[PDB]
This record gives sequence, C-alpha cells and structure tokens, in this order.
Amino acid sequence: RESLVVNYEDLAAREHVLAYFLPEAPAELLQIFDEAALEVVLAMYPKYDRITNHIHVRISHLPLVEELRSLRQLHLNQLIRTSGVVTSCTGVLPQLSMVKYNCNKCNFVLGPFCQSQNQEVKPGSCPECQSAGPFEVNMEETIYQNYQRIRIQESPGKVAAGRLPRSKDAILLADLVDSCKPGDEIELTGIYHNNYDGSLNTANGFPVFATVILANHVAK
Amino acid sequence: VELREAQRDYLDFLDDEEDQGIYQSKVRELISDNQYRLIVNVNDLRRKNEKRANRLLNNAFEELVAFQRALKDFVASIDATYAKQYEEFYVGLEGSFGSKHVSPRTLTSCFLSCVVCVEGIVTKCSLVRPKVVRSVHYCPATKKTIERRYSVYPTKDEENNPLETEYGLSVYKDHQTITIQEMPEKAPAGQLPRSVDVILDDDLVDKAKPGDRVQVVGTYRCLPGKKGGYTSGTFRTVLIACNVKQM
Amino acid sequence: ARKSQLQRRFKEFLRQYRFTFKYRDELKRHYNLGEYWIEVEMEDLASFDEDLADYLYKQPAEHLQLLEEAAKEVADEVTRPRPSGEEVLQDIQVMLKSDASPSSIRSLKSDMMSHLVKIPGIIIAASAVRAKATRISIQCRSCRNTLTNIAMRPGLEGYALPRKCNCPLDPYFIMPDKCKCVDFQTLKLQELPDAVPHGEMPRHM
Ligand SMILES: [Zn+2]
Ligand SMILES: [Zn+2]
Repeated sequence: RESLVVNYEDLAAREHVLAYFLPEAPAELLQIFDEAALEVVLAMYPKYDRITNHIHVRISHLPLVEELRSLRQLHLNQLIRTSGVVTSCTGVLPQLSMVKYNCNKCNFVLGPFCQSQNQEVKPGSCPECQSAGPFEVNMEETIYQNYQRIRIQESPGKVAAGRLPRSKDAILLADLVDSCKPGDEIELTGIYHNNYDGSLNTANGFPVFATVILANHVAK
Repeated sequence: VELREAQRDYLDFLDDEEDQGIYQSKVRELISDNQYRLIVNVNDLRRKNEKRANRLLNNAFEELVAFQRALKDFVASIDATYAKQYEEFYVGLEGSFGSKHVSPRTLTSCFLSCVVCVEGIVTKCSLVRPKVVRSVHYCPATKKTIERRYSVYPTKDEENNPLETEYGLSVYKDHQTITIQEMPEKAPAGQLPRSVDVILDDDLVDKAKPGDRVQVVGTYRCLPGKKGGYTSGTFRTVLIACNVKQM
Repeated sequence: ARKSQLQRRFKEFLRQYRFTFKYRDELKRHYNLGEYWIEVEMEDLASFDEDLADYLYKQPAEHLQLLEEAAKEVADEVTRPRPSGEEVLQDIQVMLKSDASPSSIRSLKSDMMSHLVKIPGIIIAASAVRAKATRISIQCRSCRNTLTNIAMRPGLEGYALPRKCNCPLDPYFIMPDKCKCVDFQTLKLQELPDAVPHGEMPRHM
C-alpha cells in the first residue's frame, strides 16, 4: 500500500503542539508528517525506493465539526470534518506531476516542475538555446497522478423542515480515488480551500469566491 | 518539357478529321450552339493513347490545364473570332473508369489528385452566388481607371482620392455547392450513410436539385489548413466536379 | 546509433524466422497483392529473441517505428525484380497480436500511461473516415522559398509552423497540392455489460 492512518486522539495525547497546530496549518504539517513517515518506513525497509517513492499520512478521527450549512468565512484554510451523501462521480483522471517539457527548436528535455493545484505550470525558458517559445509535454517520462471529483449533499433525514439540502464539491487524489459509490453516505476530513486560480468572479457580478474542499480521509 | 509534350499529345489527339474522327464536328456544333464545354470519352483516349490517359487519371490538375490550353488553341485555329468572348474553355469527361468508379462509402485518400466518378442522390443545395474574376475602379478626382485580376480590395488612390467601383465593367462567375449521399438501396442495412461535398461552377450550377439521382465525374482534392501558427494536420476533402449526368 | 542495431536485429528476425519462412513469404505475398500491411505475433518474436519482445512492451512508440523500417527494408530486399514503373518503395503498416488474457477497462490508472494495454469492450459510435497529413510542404509569403518533406508525428498531435524565415514574421503557408495523406477514424468504446459492477454506471473510452 501507499497510505498510512494516524489517529488524532493519540497524537494529541502524546504531543499537544502538533495537534494544536494541525487544524490551522494542514498542508505544511501534512507534508512534514509524510516526510517523517517516508524516512521511518525507508529505515524499516530499504527496497521501497524501487516500489513506492512517497507515502501519504491521513487523519482518521477528529472532534466532530458542524454540518455543511455552517461552513463560512471562519473556516478558511482550516481542517474540517463533515458528513454527507455522494451524488455524482467523475471517474478516474490523469493529472500531471513533475512535468518534463521538450523544446521545439532543439531536443533538450527541461527539468521536472512541481505541479501545483493552484496554478498551471509555466516554464520559463530553455537553458541551452535561451528560447521562450511554445513547449510540449514529454509523455514518456512525465509522472501522473489519480484525480477524482465528487459532489456531496446533506442527508435528507437530518434536514430541517422548510429548508433545502445544500451541496459542496470535493477532490480525491492518489489512493482515495474510487472509494465511494454514488448514493452512499460518507464522512470526510478535509481542507476548506479558496487559493486556486479562477476562484474569484471577475468578468461580471459581485466579487464572489468559490469554495472547494480538499479531502484526505474517507469513512463509510 | 513534360507540360509541352502533354500539350502536343493533346493537340494531336483532336486532329482526327482525316481519320474518321467526330470531335471536329462536335467542336463545330459547340460553336454553332454557343457552348464552351466539350465532352471527351475516356475510352477513346485510352484506345488512342494509354499513357496520356494514365497520366491524366493519376494526375488531374496539370493534365487538365494542358488539355484546356490545347482546346483553346484548337478553337482559336478554327475560329479565333469565337475565342475572344471567353477567357478559357472547360473539359468534360465520360466513359468507364474501372477501379476509379467509387461510391461515397469507398472514397479514400488513395484517390487524391485523381479523377473519380461517383453515383449518388442529392440532399443539400446552396443558393447561386457570384464570384469575382476581374475588378475595374475609377477615380473621379483624377479621371483615371485601374484594373485588378483575381485568381485585397482597393479603395483609395495614391493621393488618397476616393475610388468608385464600376460593377458593370467587372467580371463574375456563378458558384454553388451541393451534397451527395450514398443511395439507401445500396448502403448496408443498419449503418449510417456517408456524404460528399461537390462544387459546381459556370454552366453546371443549375443542373442538380435535391432528391435526385445523379452521377458526377470530377477531381478529388484537399483543402489546406487555414491561417494559424498551429495546425491540426487534418484537411477537409471536397470534390471539384467537371461533369454531372442525370441517370 | 544503437537504434540502428535494433533495427538490424528486427531485420534479421524477419528474414530468419521459420520449417518455412513464414514472415518472408507472407510479406512477399502481401506486397505482390498490393496489401501493404502485415500482422506480427509477439510469441514468435519472444521465441526468436526475448529482449526485443520485452522492449516492445515498455516503449512501443520508437520500437514500432524501428520495426516498420525493418519490415520495409525486408520487403525491398525480397522484391528485387519489381515490374517497370513500380520503382517507388511504399511504406508498410505493422500490426500486433498476442494470446495474453485481456485486462478490465476499470484497471486503467496513471501507472499504465504510455504503455501497451489490451482491453475488451463494445463499440457504440464510429466517426467517418478522414484524411491526415504525413509529409507537408510550406511556402513563404515574400521570397517564395519552400521547405519540403516535413515529417509529421502519428496520433492526435499537431504541428507548429516556423516563425523565422532564413521578410515579415510568420510568413509561411501550407500548400495543399504537395502533401501525402492517410486515412484515420475515431471510435467510441463502452464497458462490457457482463463486467460492469452492480449498481454502478459504465465507463467509456
Ligand atoms: Zn531549447
Ligand atoms: Zn521568406
């Protein structure tokens, strides 16, 4: 496998500082935990450098957070836990990672570029020929990742009378793909995100931001 | 050298009066009937010159241009008075092509730049439109006339004087586009039909109507990718007709 | 450099495999009849030499071109006394066939990128056959200079015209009368109803 499960209760019991910093800084702390887990696993077994080069760390339990209705400005860039029902699935899609580009004039292969989820990769220029023209993706050597999108709606039983259920979008990557069937009830722990290009409505209308949840754990 | 030899062979083909030929009488009838299109049987040309027929079938544009030049020379020699009216003449084809008798379903890229014969039904037709050949402009400020040929529309003089267009002095030719679909009586059952696009010019514009069964002989060519820094590498193929027949 | 040696190995495999020369006679007959295509069973290649067979599984794009060139050379060497007029040596398409069991379409993931796959399914849509260029020529606007025999890549990949003339910028245009074209088609495939999971929608390709 390529994933590891860590309980928040044990982490809080052992080291309080990490548990305290965890909700208000998910990305960097998760990266540090992934690095530490990879180092420990490689220390335990040396062959994995041939099999899997990275390991993900996922939080299993958390203090239960409010439903989809209460998600507001106070939860920006924080870690939240919600429960809902799956209504749609986009399937498995390939996304770029460590992209290598082929120059158009010469045949130099540019160095790998980290594929951020906020903006598209824009290579500067070819080091040898110094050109800054169009580039193409080296399909043979580029690394790819799994991507999936899900729409989640509140459980009809828990919806109060006189109001309608509300829905939100979530993104699953790597091992989380194909873990939920449509129409099933799930619980997610995720990050409430806005910092992605195109989120701000600029062409017309009010300056309204669109929110997207990045999940890292699924509970049936 | 090759074009000149082809023109010489085409000129030699027509002079058949001393060899029980009919094409001289056909040209005389065309002059009498005020027509500027001649139909030549492919079988007779193959009988008289197999190499020229093979070259024409495997290469159409250059051979057709050479044959039109030869016909122009022949009509000039017969009566140069008649040749003054029209700039160039046009060629029609008839006969049995054999392997090149191709249905809309069996059209492939192997027949590019060749002469093909198709049989089908008409489903789509377009309005007749004029196309410019020559343009004449006049300058009232300087009383000067300019001529342009087409194969950019001027609007101002050298000293920025306005120019007025003379529509009557210009030259226009008819143009139309039609669509040919495979006959349902021959298409396989349960499969969608396939269609081809044909362009008609000059006197062949009003010889087809929708819902009619026709046979069209013409050249098969691609359309180049339009202007752009990036190309998809896929070209559209459109038939250019030279003869249409009501079966 | 080494790719030339691999092409030579493919040539030797085609010319030497047998107790009758199967591929040699098949290629000769196909070239004589006018069908410029052959089918290669990878079990025969593995029997002849396991190295090239293993290589084909991981980098099909380059080894396929090498095999096509080797097959063209073999066909040229077999048919020396070709009839007059048929001096031009035509290209040959190479197809692959194997007896390995197929894999479900649902197993396609990131790790299978740029690899060779085998998938069962059912066809639901087939587009019309169209033409795609393989060799093109371009002409400049001002000086009318010409660049000829530009090779085009296979698959759904375009081409970028040069912007510098060796004159205004971007002066090149494509001449339609001097290009070679081949037939291509696009199809739609759907997951087999016998293999779809219960209560789940099927997927397409
Ligand atoms: Zn470069
Ligand atoms: Zn130039």
